[PDB]
Amino acid sequence: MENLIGYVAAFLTTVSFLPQVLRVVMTKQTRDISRNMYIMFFLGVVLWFVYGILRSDLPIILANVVTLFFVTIILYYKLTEG
Amino acid sequence: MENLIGYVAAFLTTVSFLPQVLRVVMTKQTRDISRNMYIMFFLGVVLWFVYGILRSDLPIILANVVTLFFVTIILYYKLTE
Ligand SMILES: CCCCCCCC/C=C/CCCCCCCC(=O)OC[C@H](O)CO
Ligand SMILES: CCCCCCCC/C=C/CCCCCCCC(=O)OC[C@H](O)CO
Ligand SMILES: CCCCCCCC/C=C/CCCCCCCC(=O)OC[C@H](O)CO
Ligand SMILES: CCCCCCCC/C=C/CCCCCCCC(=O)OC[C@H](O)CO
Repeated sequence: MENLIGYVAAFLTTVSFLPQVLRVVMTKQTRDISRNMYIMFFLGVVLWFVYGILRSDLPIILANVVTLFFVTIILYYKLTEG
Repeated sequence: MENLIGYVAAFLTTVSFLPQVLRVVMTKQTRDISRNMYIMFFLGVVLWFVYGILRSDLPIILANVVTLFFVTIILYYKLTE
């Protein structure tokens, strides 16, 4: 049950960026998105990923590796003339 | 060091929403922000909060209670456009 809530919470925050990734490319707008947010966020999951390794905490390990991918795509789009 | 990394990682992702909160209210624009994202993200941090309790994992407990506040503000603004 500990594990169930971890992987569902992990799924939730991770796949939450997908509607955001989609919105960016379909609407071609990043204007309202904060650069400072995703930048600050990008370093966080990296430190979260390391924390999870040192913690042997898998739901946060899995969550942060996939979230990094999602966040890097939104970050990329925002960084290029947005 | 685990804890050092726990609380900085916590600070980074949590305090990351503040630049977004400010941007929202100062520009008065939320068009590009995804509602499905923040709705989905909101349920997540709550579920992370319980997970953090069950883990006795303090940085993940603290991080998610503070983000919950931040995420609720961006969500309100997004919901009221
Ligand atoms: C006050 C007249 C300008 C004064 C000049 C000094 C800067 C003062 C703050 C303005 C934005 C500076 C950005 C740093 C503050 C973060 C809030 C933010 O929205 O940053 C936007 C960022 O580019 C995400 O896209
Ligand atoms: C790849 C697209 C080609 C075909 C398009 C037809 C189906 C798309 C439906 C429109 C959005 C409906 C919401 C469902 C999509 C979830 C992600 C999304 O961006 O929704 C925006 C939401 O209203 C704010 O967050
Ligand atoms: C210590 C426990 C913290 C846990 C967190 C509970 C999360 C559930 C709701 C969050 C309330 C957020 C309150 C935000 C207050 C400002 C809301 C705001 O955005 O006001 C906009 C204004 O009204 C536009 O006209
Ligand atoms: C820790 C416990 C502390 C408890 C204190 C927490 C206070 C948070 C209050 C906000 C709830 C109301 C927020 C509802 C968001 C806006 C809803 C609304 O305006 O609907 C817009 C509609 O969706 C347009 O289409």
